Amino acid sequence: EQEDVLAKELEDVNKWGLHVFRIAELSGNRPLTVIMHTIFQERDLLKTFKIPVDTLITYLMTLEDHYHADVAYHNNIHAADVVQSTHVLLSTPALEAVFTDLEILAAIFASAIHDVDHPGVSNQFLINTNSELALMYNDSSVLENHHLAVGFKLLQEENCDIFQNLTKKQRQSLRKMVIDIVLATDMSKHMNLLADLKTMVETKKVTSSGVLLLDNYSDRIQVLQNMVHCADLSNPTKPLQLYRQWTDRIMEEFFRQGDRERERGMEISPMCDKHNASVEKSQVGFIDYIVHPLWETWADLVHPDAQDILDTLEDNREWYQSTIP
Amino acid sequence: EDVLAKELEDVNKWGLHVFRIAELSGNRPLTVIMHTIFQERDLLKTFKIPVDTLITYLMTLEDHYHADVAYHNNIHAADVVQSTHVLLSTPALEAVFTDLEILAAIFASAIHDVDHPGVSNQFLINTNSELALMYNDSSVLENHHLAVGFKLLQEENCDIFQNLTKKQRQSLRKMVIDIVLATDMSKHMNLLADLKTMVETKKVTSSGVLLLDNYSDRIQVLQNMVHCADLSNPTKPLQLYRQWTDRIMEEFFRQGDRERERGMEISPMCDKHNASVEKSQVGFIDYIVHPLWETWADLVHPDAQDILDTLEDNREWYQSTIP
Ligand SMILES: COc1cc2c(cc1OC)CN(C=O)CC2
Ligand SMILES: COc1cc2c(cc1OC)CN(C=O)CC2
Ligand SMILES: [Mg+2]
Ligand SMILES: [Mg+2]
Ligand SMILES: [Mg+2]
Ligand SMILES: [Mg+2]
Ligand SMILES: [Zn+2]
Ligand SMILES: [Zn+2]
Repeated sequence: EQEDVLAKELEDVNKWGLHVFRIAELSGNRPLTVIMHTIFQERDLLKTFKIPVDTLITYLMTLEDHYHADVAYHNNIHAADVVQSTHVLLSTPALEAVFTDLEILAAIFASAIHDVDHPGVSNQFLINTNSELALMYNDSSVLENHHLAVGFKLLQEENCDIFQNLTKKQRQSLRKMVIDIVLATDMSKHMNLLADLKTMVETKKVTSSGVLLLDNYSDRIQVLQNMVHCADLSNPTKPLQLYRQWTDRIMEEFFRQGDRERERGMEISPMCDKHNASVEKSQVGFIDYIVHPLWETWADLVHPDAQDILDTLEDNREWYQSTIP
Repeated sequence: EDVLAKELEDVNKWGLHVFRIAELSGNRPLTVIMHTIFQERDLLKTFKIPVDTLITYLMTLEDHYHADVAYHNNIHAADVVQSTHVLLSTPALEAVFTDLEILAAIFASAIHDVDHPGVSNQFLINTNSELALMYNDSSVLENHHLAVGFKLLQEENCDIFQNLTKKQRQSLRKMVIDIVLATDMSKHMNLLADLKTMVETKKVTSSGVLLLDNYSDRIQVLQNMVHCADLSNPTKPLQLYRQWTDRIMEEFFRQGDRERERGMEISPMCDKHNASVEKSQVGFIDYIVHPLWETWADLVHPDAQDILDTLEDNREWYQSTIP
């Protein structure tokens, strides 16, 4: 049965390298719904937060429908992958018993919504084309503000309020944390976020049990922001057969954007010109300047928990580099 | 219309009779004052703005201020525009700001509260309003004022920036966004701290004229300038100030009536059954308005002395009405 194979694959939800594309096919293009449901059951979140199962499924299906099935990368498979990757990172030994159930819920929910309704073009493209989204959001974290607004507005649809049984203080705290986490996925914030994560590593405090000591909102939210940003930038850290599929998809999405820019007489964005592209050099640069600086720092924060992930990233960088000469 | 022209001769003076202008212009103070200031600064010729486009945009903008909101309406907008216009001419700021920067501060002032509903950001957040959902609880009103002010340029014959280059338009847009977002009072303390740092390190010519080399410093001055203009009511002649106080208290009390009817906790200064209007003005001057204007006066010393003098006289008067 197709459902038996799906269930088998979902037994890997605690593992880096889950067969997320296979789950997308086996679930009938519902990877985000089935992975979120499995994660909520694995973490006992429905019981903890009194979430009716039918409300959870109804919301997840509606949220998943608001990802664009015609966008090659920023679709429901990406959202499911970022959810599952955040779920693995939350389980790292260095964070055991660090975060509350509400903080865990915020990080997972933020991951699920963090790209919803993405049109497959960048913030800079939306700004430069005078788009309605950029007009609404004053050119500032245009997509990320939109993803938050859609993700929260869908909670108001019929039988979609998965937070119906949280206290008012819980809903207020969860909303603020989710906003802070999704806004941190704007790449224009990456350098300052990484700089701050490095300062935390250099000053980090560990408890008598060996777990990170985070004793104020600023430190707790910074870790959760960088956790979801690492999940969002995790593709080059995955087994190569998954990483190559993510690269094929982001290139397709970029090339389609660059076709729009070329037609409009605009300068083509970096990496978006299918007639002057070096996919492999672009991956090596992405890893060297963005992905490895981030993941090496996260690995230092939770050291040695993420050593195998870092090792895979480094192997994948070597593999892409080897395809150049 | 001849009396209206006589009043507009004071457009370069602190204490313009803005309420008289509102009445004499048929409730078009924002349009007539903006047009006057644009003519006075030669901005139409400088930026090739067709006069019909300017007037059409101004009237559309002014129509999107609510006539039933007692304070945050077109008269307040016109007042902030004209106040910014005066502050831009401070002698100590001579040679600081380009024409594009001047255009940006004046346009920002004109749009800075457009479509204001007469309730605060906190109210909009606590009522789970559509605006707060759109803007993720962050500078909710101010993001909305910007979005409306810019969207209206797309109406028929409304694009007053049509003859700017794409680069000029992009620079103006960024400066206007940075200025209007700085009018959110949640940013007041950080803005004031940065203005103080700028005072402590200020460089001037031998004539006492401010030298601001970097864009970060210049936009901070323009942010503080429009913020001072937005907070200028207690620095105006007392007859004007008392009308502004009556208006903000009416708007606050109406917010409090909505909060009471909803069963919400009533916001500070918003409970008409437990208010002390005069004590609130003295506290607002002592903790917000005078620290800000004293710092501005230091930046432009001694050019703001008469404004600061009025504020101090008005504080003493309001204090004297407390038994
Ligand atoms: C150069 O390769 C990549 C670049 C980027 C992404 C993924 C990539 O490869 C898998 C993800 N992003 C989404 O906007 C940021 C840019
Ligand atoms: C206590 O008196 C005032 C308070 C406030 C304003 C004006 C006042 O008097 C004229 C203007 N504001 C609009 O949001 C901030 C609060
Ligand atoms: Mg297997
Ligand atoms: Mg869809
Ligand atoms: Mg994103
Ligand atoms: Mg305002
Ligand atoms: Zn993403
Ligand atoms: Zn205002």
